[PDB]
Amino acid sequence: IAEPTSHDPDSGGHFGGPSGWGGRYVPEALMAVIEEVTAAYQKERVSQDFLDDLDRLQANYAGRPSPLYEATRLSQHAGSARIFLKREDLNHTGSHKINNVLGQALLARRMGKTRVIAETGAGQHGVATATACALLGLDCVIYMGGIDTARQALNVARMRLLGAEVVAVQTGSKTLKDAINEAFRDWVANADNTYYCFGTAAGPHPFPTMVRDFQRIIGMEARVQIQGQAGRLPDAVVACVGGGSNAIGIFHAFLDDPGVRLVGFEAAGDGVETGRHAATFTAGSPGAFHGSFSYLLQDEDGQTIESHSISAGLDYPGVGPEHAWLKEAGRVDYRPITDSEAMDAFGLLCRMEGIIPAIESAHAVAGALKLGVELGRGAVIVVNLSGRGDKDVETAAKWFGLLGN
Amino acid sequence: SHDPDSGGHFGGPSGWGGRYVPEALMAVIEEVTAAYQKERVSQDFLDDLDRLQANYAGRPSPLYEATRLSQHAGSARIFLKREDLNHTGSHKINNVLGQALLARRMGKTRVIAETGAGQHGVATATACALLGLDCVIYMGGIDTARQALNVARMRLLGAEVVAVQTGSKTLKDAINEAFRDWVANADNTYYCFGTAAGPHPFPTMVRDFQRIIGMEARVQIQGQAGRLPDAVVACVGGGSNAIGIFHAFLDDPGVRLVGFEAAGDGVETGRHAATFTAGSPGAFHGSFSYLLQDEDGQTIESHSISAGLDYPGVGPEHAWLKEAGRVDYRPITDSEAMDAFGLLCRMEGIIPAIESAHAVAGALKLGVELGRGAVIVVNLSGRGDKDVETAAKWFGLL
Amino acid sequence: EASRLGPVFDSCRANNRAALIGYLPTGYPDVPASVAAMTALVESGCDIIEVGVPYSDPGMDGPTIARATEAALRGGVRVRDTLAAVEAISIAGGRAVVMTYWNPVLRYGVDAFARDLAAAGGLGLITPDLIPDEAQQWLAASEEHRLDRIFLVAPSSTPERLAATVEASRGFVYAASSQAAPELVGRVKAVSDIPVGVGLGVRSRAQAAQIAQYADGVIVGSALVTALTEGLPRLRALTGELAAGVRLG
Amino acid sequence: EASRLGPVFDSCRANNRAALIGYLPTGYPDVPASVAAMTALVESGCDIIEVGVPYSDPGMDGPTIARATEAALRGGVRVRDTLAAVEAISIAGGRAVVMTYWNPVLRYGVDAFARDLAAAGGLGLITPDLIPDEAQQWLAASEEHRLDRIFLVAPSSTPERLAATVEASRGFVYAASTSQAAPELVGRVKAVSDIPVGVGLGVRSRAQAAQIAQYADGVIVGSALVTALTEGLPRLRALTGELAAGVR
Ligand SMILES: [K+]
Ligand SMILES: [K+]
Repeated sequence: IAEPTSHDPDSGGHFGGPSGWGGRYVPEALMAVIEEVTAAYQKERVSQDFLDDLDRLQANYAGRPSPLYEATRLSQHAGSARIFLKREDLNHTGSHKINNVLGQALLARRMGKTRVIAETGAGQHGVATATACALLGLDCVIYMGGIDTARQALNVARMRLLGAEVVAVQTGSKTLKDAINEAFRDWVANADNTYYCFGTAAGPHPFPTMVRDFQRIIGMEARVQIQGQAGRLPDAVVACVGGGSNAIGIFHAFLDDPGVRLVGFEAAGDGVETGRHAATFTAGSPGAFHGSFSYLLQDEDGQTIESHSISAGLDYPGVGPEHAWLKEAGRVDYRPITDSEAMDAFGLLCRMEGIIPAIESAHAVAGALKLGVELGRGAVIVVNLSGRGDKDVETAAKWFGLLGN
Repeated sequence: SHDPDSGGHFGGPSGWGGRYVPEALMAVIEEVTAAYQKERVSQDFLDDLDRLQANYAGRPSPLYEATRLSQHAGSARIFLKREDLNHTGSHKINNVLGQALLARRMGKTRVIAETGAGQHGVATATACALLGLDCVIYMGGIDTARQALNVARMRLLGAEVVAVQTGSKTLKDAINEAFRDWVANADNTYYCFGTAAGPHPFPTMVRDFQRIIGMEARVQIQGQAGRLPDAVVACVGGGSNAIGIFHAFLDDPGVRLVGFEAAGDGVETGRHAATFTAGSPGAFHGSFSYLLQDEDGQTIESHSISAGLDYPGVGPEHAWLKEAGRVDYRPITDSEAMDAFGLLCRMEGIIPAIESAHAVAGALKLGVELGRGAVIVVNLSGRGDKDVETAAKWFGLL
Repeated sequence: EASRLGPVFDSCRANNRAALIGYLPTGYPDVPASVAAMTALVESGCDIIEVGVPYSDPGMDGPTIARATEAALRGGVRVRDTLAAVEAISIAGGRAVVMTYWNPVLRYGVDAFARDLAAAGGLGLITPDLIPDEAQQWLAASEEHRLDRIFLVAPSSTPERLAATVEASRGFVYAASSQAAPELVGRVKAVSDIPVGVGLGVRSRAQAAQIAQYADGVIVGSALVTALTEGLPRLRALTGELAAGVRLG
Repeated sequence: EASRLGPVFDSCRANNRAALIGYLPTGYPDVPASVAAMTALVESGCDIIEVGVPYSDPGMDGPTIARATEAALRGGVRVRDTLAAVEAISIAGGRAVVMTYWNPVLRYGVDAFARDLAAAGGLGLITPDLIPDEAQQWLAASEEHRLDRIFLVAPSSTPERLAATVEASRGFVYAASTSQAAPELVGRVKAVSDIPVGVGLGVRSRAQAAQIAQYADGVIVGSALVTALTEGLPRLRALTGELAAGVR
């Protein structure tokens, strides 16, 4: 069923007032295609037939519901709190990103679009988009920086096995920003037949709201499950925060539960005092970036500061505007977790529970262990385990000296 | 009814299975057998296992109608049983959760296991970390040298990994070492065997832990399609995934059952792993079953682009089911497997294990045979993340 | 009350010509050399100068301008160097507006930057990633400090949005892009008498003249950057040719 | 009634010594050299020779014997070469049993292998991976062709299984070990049967053989003979002479 709209933004995309967070900080050149997608999605998000299509794919293709696992062997490291892992690591493709691309790829076909484009950093969103496009028979083009294509030979081959074209952007700094630039320019030129699959809960309206809608399911499932297994609502629900899609998906269902604390864990890299981090809420300030007014890491002139993290998925200088709203409103707390804290949690989770998490998700695990110590014995903490760690085995093996030289 | 006798034999006087093992192994084998007989009917044990299957491993796996393959399977309806979505990415988690729980019930503090390219090693190490058991994986030195990341996965999970440099330094020699380790360390060690072969009780126990696949699939296909399938198919290495999906359908007489095995460059070339199509009856690793063996009974080298279908033996319950006429076993080449791999990627966005791609290729052929509207359930035993480099080379994408 | 740039276009239309509108980014190839280039534009016949604020994540900038803005940033260019460039252009007898993405303005303070631009002699702001829907602070600052506000319209712009964008503009409206450009200008003229500048990857006298038949202003940027990279004399020659092109008779 | 190797253990216990039982694998370092070495064991004072059938997958064997069986298989040894070896030993006046894993026997045919082992003069079969539980066909062939059947026991064997294994054996019981585990294992066989017992325990020297002849009816030696043959056939003879003198 179509879910309620109490936490939704206004028709301009603003959260918390007609000139607050979110909005559309974009060129007029993009507005025809942004208005077309917005109207398409206003129609489809209340259509029972669309929700049935999406539910059918979630169930049979992607394997939802994902389970909730009480990780009893972590307890001793979390102040004897109880850590429940929402297992998005078991989704098809190994993360929550499948929820998003299924929704958008279905919406692309409803709009009569034959072609989908997207961009990617390390490759994860690229692979997910390509996966959904293969399923629905859409032409798929992924833009990726030349420094990333050369360093991700196997993810490029995944995308190509899936039938997508990978365009290596060799201009400028040859990175994610140059790929984003090309995807937006492609979208404008080919708006007639082309849909842009935005990767996280950010960008211009309607993307923060749409992406969150397609991730709501995590939190909805988790609220039923935790009451099933613990016998009550949790004392806390937590998640890692890049752009913010996995976090907002798990948080949403708990928003009107005033006893449930909500905590997002962001990448502190080498440490927030070092200037090599991606701690947007902790060290950043309000500004317009990538189409929304939210928080970002910026210098005194408003240029974007380069961010650093051991994980690719959290290495983003911004954050989704719904999170900015939830911070200003006092509803969610955002806290920093270092590379080291994250890798310790990664390793702890492999040894203790036999689960290799994504390094991104390991930030949430590490923060959950700390939150456990604060709240003490018997506290119930739901952690979004946003992805599996197969892609990260080489990085983690080097960290722990398992490869040598 | 489908179980063997107390000695482990299927089909009475044919004598499929049994225990072709040294006397030195028999104390520990009888100890596992008695412990299994006791726990298989204990509600506490089946409950613990069910709880882990659901909350930890992600069961039930879904059944997915791959409608974009239909035009490539003569318009039959191919339904994929998605064991690729399980924790660790294959059916093997099913076996290791059961055996690991058994080990802990037995009071064993140490588990050993063999592995080929690493799949059963990673699964075994996963289960042991979960349950707090010490884990040592045995892996042939030719394999450890070209699987550094899987070795690292096992180490990350808290397992030790021993490169076996004896014999031909691969899967069968790792198994040979694991059996020696078990004899020496029997007081405290449990051997988690990785397929539905070996001496009794492993073929029966492994199958019983893989039965859940077929039990789910039978229910799911009735729910979605309205009827039992026309055929259920699966790839066959040692035979654990196929026996798991086949078992619930054994007494449905209109359901065809087909196992697909690895033909490499082709059976006629000698470069294959096609145990039923080209092997013959023999005793191997404790089981009387089919075997790839020379005319003196020496084990021969098997070849396949798939590492998981290398095992030169096959489970004795499958040999029984072949003799009885209940299941057919058919060869699939490297070429057919890889064409089906690529096709599943482009059509459904599912990157299959190359093992599982043998079954998909077999399903496409069977679809053309049975015709429009036929319903074929295919066990998609694993995901193909591990095979991306192999597949990319095959298709000239590197 | 008239716009700040209105007299330049009245003066242009009375001499049967379009205004030449030249863009260069502050700090390319360094801060002083960019100021010398902007001053040279004034001397070579540019009616309005678009002083570009280099930004780290431009969406609209084509590859020539994007390479130059990246270099200017590698050189350590500051937003206050743009205010200094505006002072120099006003001192040279020029007319200057600033072209900028919105975040640097938000960071500076919108009211603060409007005041400091006006004090530097600037006549307006071009806002390629600010649409009227998000422009409430800017309209108040624009009115308070008497600055023209040039929003962009595009070939894809709906009638509803083209009307709102033209209504929210003062000075000129930037029609950014074969027959798409004169048709877009025609759609602006149907609802408003406001001057229209056209950007069309202009690199020659002939292209300037084609655009001057239907538009009040010819906007040039990429080609000026490409010329400056060669050297200051190439920039003077190009600007002279472009100035002859905007003149019909 | 009486076993084939019975008269050999009778003759030894009457002469106040244990039988010396020497293993070599057929085909190491080649087929003719291995027969020359097995013949040299008869000449040097081995009472019973164990002719090993090389197998691609030997579970029970230590590293010396395994490398030798691997080398033998690389050189093309065939199961028939073992039967030819048994023939040559018998003609030279020696006493031969075959030691083999079961699959080569299955491939040959159990009945046919026993028929052809008996026709070569072979006296019995040691079966490291056949237990009495799977030995129905073998029991029948054993009785038909008058061959002894040497099953193995181990320290770990239960009282039930040890009794069944001894009851199913003829000639001798191989007490395979792998310090006081060997003598205890032998003691347990003795308490329920008068069948001779052979003990293998990585014997290298005169002193070590004598140590085992104190409690065991037969001293089994494999690894050391293979190490010795690798150095040379002269070294094998001298070592076998040391071991023959130790069992007295
Ligand atoms: K961030
Ligand atoms: K599931």
